[PDB]
Amino acid sequence: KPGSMYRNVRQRSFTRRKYMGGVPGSQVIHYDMGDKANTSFPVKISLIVEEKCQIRHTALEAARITANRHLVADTGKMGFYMKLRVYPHEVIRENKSGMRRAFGKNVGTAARVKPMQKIFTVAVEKQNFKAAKEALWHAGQKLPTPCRIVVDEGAELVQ
Amino acid sequence: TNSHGEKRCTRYKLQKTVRERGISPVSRAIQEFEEGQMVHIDIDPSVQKGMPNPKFQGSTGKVIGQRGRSYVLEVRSGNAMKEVFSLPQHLKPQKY
Amino acid sequence: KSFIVKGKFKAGSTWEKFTKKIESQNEKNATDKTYSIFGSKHGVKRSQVQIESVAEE
Amino acid sequence: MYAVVRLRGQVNVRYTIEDTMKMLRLHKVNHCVFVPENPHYKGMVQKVKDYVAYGKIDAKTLAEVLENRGRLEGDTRLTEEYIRENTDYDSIQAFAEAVIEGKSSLKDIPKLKPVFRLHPPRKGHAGIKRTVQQGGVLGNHDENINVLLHKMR
RNA sequence: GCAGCUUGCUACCUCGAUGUCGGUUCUUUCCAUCCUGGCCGUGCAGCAGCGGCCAAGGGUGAGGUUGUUCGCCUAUUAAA
RNA sequence: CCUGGGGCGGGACGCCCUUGAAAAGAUAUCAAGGGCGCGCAAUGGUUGACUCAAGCGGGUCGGAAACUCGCUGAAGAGUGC
RNA sequence: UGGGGCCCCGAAAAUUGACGGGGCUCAAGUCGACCACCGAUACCACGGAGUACCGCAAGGUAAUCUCGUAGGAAGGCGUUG
RNA sequence: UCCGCUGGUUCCUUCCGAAACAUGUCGCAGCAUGACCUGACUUGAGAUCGUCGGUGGAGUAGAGCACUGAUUGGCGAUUCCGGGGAUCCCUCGCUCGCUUGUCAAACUCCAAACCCCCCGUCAUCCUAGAAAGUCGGAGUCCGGACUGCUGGGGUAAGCUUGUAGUCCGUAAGGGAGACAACCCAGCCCGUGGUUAAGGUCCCCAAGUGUCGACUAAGUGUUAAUACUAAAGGGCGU
RNA sequence: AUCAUUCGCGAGGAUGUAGUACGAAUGUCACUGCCAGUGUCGUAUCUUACGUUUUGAAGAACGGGCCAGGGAGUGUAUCUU
Ligand SMILES: [K+]
Ligand SMILES: [K+]
Ligand SMILES: [Mg+2]
Ligand SMILES: [Mg+2]
Ligand SMILES: [Mg+2]
Ligand SMILES: [Mg+2]
Ligand SMILES: [Mg+2]
Ligand SMILES: [Mg+2]
Ligand SMILES: [Mg+2]
Ligand SMILES: [Mg+2]
Ligand SMILES: [Mg+2]
Repeated sequence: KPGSMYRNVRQRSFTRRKYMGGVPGSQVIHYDMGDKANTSFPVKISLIVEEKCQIRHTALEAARITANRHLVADTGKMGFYMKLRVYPHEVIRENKSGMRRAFGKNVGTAARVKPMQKIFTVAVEKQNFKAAKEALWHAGQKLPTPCRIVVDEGAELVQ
Repeated sequence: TNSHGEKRCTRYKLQKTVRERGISPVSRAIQEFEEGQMVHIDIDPSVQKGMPNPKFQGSTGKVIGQRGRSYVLEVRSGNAMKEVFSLPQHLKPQKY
Repeated sequence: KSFIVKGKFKAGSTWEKFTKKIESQNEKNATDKTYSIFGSKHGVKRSQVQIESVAEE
Repeated sequence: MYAVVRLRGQVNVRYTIEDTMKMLRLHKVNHCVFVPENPHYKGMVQKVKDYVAYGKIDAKTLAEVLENRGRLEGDTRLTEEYIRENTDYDSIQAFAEAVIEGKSSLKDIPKLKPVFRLHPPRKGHAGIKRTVQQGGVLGNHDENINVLLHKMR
């Protein structure tokens, strides 16, 4: 089931789970990676999507896995802090007959993100800026939107 | 399916603001209007008697008489003139 | 006949300063050529180019 | 004094904008009216900004429009002799200067029509799919309405 | 993402009828190439493979079951 | 009869509420959440007197499960469905 | 290193075919601007017809009259007696 | 015979000109009533399609977490309710707060722009008859499209079902190659002129127009468009 | 138009010449023996028949080979206007 199905935003939100029934649980396990009790990381880069889209929980999990693997391999187990900012709140549904009673059944969850919205933020030391940049580039390849990396803190510390 | 009651789609029309819930100011219940005066219809949800239809909420009526405690108003609804009965708790003078 | 034109133009999502050096007949021709150059090089209309100043070099 | 010239026609226009046009007496393209500067007329002109060109008119342009396109009941052409018979002003230039100064009114010409049916603009106009601020002809010309009025004589 | 060659969805055309499936015959086209031609890589010694690129000029058959399409099987075959 | 043909399924075939519905009103679908075809001589009327939920502290095998005291508490209760 | 314009790769379909065609490369493409012209039954002018309303009539007014399916209304043409 | 179903129904001009919608219906290819068209009469002074200002209605967009529910860690505590192998000898998940990160058709401490009622104002119409009323004749209740509303549903659909405006239907003429509904434009007849949209290398009326750049791919030479290929990449420029 | 001056980087613009010469037409004076009309063909522009069913008809939707003639709102009763 391709991500192009539940990708475009054409509809209102579908998030009130007390008026629906049976939502499959999200695949994304953690939302904070690296060293969670460190705040004195001078450089902080984030990945912002540049289109209004819906990101499925499986896409978020895939991007998170790839970025976390790259960061752990390059900077080490606690050489970085990584935050997945958005939670999949939207419930995705599918119509599984034809068009009669076509209101779908819940098949997953997605995060409805806006243009220029931060998806992932990574904090590292000065020497790991390019590694964090590379990891976030790999993470954005798993997402259904074009992305761009921005430096939030420590711009003068990289160039 | 969808009903046809008077209280249809009245969730926010017949709701009170947070800090005006409770006993309303009692001055609004003892106001007198002259014949031909223009009054607004702003329904008080806590006063459940003498309440016009919510369809006339937000309309200005002209007082054309009195029927006890309530006032008879000529209220324009689309292109018709409706006779609406209202207690003064739901009414309010227009200010010029 | 070489001028110095300063200002900012909208490059996609971010505004950008510039201090372009321009050769033209006069000051207003230099302003016109600045507008034309940025329209050609970046596809921006003249409302999206703000020329702060033009100074004879 | 506003100069209001209609430049877009009546097909596919909302009834509210078209009714505003009718209340301004602008039923056809190239027709022009002159209205005062009060906020009522300002809002009415703002309502129809996408179908008219407007601006502040000067006395010379008003004089030329009156001489070339002023009409009386029965479709008679306004002249200087009628102006001197029915007004205290010698000529049409003085009357137009008075009207611009606000000390006289176009209703002070008996049987004069409030609509000036103008010629199409010589050498064309800037285009009716863009506003004045976009390089077109629609909307507020300010004092530059007289350029367009001069080319529609 | 492509195609529209599977099946769906849909109800725009056709109900004063556009004759169904499969095969057969004959002609043609596509290329996403099975063989034949030319190449590149190889965990390519040779033989022979595997993977990929160009290329649609020619070829791509005979049989057993089954109406079959599809598929299975047989013996040839450069490939069938 | 409705019906993304018909049929099978279902009833969106009577009534009531929320959303859809785009801050007047109106607004469709086999749209979403649903509910009703009742119950009650008290579970009704009025007057008087009181104030609820839940926490915190005190009180004896009356256990951190009873009852009672104090404090907080515009309601987080109750008001038949 | 970041942000931008245009282009390239990604990019495979069935009769021979589609920027409308020819063709076009400091353009006959794209972008930012500009100049002149062509081009309606639109608009302007003249002349004419009808219509609406008014007027005893003569006539007056029409920027605010002149498209039209279902359909209503009015006045005429023709056939036979 | 009957049919709500199919086909046909014969002269001209002139004036005006819809509805493809609601409620009820063994109603769903029908009909009634109403909206909408048309004709006549009565009545006799106002009306409101538009503006501006004001008195009022807001609970949508957006925003936000203060309620209802969701939601991510960090930090501090509940010596409370409980997961792990006789002094419950000591390990601790939820729960409650202070900071962090996210949300909502059916959440709201907030909160527009449109819009609606009323008052005043200008504007327009109106004694050549406003608003109102009465009566005659209907058609119509298969619609469709474009532009918005992220409209709802749907993987999507030249899909389906809403809504506002405007069109085609019933709309010529001019222009887009052709084009129901896209642009100009609503159109009595004739002539002259000037423009609109759109175009000006030839086909084809008017530029082998001007200035400043870009493109090397015949890319492109495609307003809207059901008629136009993406993610990703490029020390191409 | 042409020319003069001036502005503009340029294509060009403005001012004067010039509201002039011209100009639909309306009169008038000469000249002329055709013109109107009709048939056919050519050049230019425009238009894919007609009636119907249709949201949409040139349709690959229905109808007609052609021509002539015939071929469809009538009467009684009653109600309303
Ligand atoms: K179907
Ligand atoms: K909250
Ligand atoms: Mg049925
Ligand atoms: Mg008719
Ligand atoms: Mg009918
Ligand atoms: Mg919102
Ligand atoms: Mg339109
Ligand atoms: Mg029809
Ligand atoms: Mg129409
Ligand atoms: Mg046309
Ligand atoms: Mg006959």
